[PDB]
Amino acid sequence: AGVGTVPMTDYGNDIEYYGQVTIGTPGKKFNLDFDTGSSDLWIASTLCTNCGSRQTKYDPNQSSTYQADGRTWSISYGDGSSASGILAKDNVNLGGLLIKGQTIELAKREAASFASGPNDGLLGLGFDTITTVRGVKTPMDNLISQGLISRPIFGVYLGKAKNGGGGEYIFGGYDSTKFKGSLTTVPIDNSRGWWGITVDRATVGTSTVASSFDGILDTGTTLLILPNNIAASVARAYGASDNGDGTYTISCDTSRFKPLVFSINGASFQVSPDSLVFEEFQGQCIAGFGYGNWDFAIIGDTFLKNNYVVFNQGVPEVQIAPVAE
Repeated sequence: AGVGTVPMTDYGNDIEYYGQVTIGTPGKKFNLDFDTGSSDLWIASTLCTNCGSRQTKYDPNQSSTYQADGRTWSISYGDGSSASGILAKDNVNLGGLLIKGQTIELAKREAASFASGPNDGLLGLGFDTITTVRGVKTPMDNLISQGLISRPIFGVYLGKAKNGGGGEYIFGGYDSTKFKGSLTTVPIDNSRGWWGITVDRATVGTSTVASSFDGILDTGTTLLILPNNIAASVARAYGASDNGDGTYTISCDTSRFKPLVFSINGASFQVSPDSLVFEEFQGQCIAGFGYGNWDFAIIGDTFLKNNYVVFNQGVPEVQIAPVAE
């Protein structure tokens, strides 16, 4: 693949997407979840006492460029999962771009959800204002300062399991074969460390199910999580029923459903009818949208797998366009 290009693997029915990253010297390949919702780069290590036997573990002794660090780290994600350990320093190769002396976080303990997951850790693509340890420069920070990318951007394509899955991140550029039409520029509010945008309105058919609301572009979240009232409004438009756990039960037959259309900065972006159904279990389908007790929306994979996004950390801003398919 081209320079800075990292092919992604689609896990399950668009649950999450991970890519290979080489760490250390000579180095081992790790499968990391690329998460724009966090800013820590942590991986399972041989110091971990409750990690999965299926995960590839970083071994300090096997890297000639390992450098000890006396600091510890601890992180707790929204979905309740967590991990903790010690910091370290080593080289990280991202799609051919060798970041030297990147601060990496070695897990000594991780939640069962991680031990049973398909990845060996996470690569945080959020802003450095939310790194769990103050003073830690993120991979994007270092790609920029070390001159590995000429433009402070990364293009993101997330495929659909129904179309063969896959996906691809391009650091320092983007691929126009992945989207149709012109890209629309959208300003980003990074005041909270996330890629926050404003959605002007949401419609289903001729019905305006929601007015302007704020949300964050989170590749680390599977569903489109909307604030209580907005989620209920959308649910009524599709006749979905509340499961009482933040998710909805929706008809498995999406042939009759109209797409959920978001109006952003004057352009229309949608969640296709097929994307309205996340998973089917024993004849029952769970909706691609859910609800949380937040005042803002978490715009996850359900939306991203339908729209190509170019993240620009420098401005900051994003450029969006409907995916080609």
